Amino acid sequence: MNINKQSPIPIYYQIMEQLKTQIKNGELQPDMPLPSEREYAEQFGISRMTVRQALSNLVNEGLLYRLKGRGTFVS
Amino acid sequence: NINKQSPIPIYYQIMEQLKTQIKNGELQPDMPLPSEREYAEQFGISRMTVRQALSNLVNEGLLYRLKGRGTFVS
Amino acid sequence: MNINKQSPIPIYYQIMEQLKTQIKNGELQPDMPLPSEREYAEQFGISRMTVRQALSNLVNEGLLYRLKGRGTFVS
Amino acid sequence: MNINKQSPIPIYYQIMEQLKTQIKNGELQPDMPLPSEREYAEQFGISRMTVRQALSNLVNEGLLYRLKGRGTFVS
DNA sequence: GTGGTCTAGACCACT
DNA sequence: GTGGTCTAGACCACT
Ligand SMILES: [Cl-]
Ligand SMILES: [Cl-]
Repeated sequence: MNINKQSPIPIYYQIMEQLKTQIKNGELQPDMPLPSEREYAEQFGISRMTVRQALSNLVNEGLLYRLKGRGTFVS
Repeated sequence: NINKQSPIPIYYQIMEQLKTQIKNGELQPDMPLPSEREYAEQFGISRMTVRQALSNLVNEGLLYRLKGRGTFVS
Repeated sequence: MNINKQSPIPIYYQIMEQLKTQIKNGELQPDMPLPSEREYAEQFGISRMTVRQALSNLVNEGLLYRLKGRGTFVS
Repeated sequence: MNINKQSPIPIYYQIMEQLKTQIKNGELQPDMPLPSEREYAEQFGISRMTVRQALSNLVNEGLLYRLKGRGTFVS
């Protein structure tokens, strides 16, 4: 994955779309954990809350779920 | 109004306070809420802490936002 | 720092010129943050949009740069 | 600062004692922040909850105070 | 002059 | 060692 920080397109939305592709692809397996929020933040070089905005929307769209204390998973 | 020392998250306390204000007609359909910045100053908390409460109420359909203008009771 | 709201000279331009003065003599030190867009707007009693036009112009002239989520700095 | 995971002495207590030493000889001074709970946990290879037990005890004894979103500080 | 996005971290709750 | 909540602001999009 790669985000473009100088795009008017919000970083969180860029992340959303790329994750959506991997979900519909099987590149991210169902009931298997995504990389942690801190892993994503580190690799994208962005704030964890920016990552979280994306993940929270995908959770709200029913594409992911969270298990507190454990991780974030493909629905 | 809120208790910042409670284990109960601030944003949730705000949610319930607002829910309470919507029922007893202290807040009625289409009237505007104080700005996010007003709330944060009123409570001595961060604006994002206010936003978590308001976004949850928006997502629950109890409030709606007009981009660039304000937040209102549904 | 003063702005004249009844001058035919656009507010954003008045701001640009006073900021250039402060940059030139060092009242705004290089690589140090300016007052927030917020601070300028509230002090002058104007729109943030108007402040941004001034600031964006200076960014385009290479006098200032912006770092998202942190501030506006003198190059 | 060192811990021994194989000692019968609880890790959180080992941490408490060394922090008390560091405070007494001035390595940690009043109103200055400690390393983050994360920093301690990662460097010793332990859970944050273990670090938190040490820190919570020192807060309870009045030697440290915490500010949400900011840090942990010597009282 | 509001809501939207973002920074660069912190401590808290919890199999 | 994760997700959850929070700080204390900033600039960006926009009737
Ligand atoms: Cl602001
Ligand atoms: Cl952390």
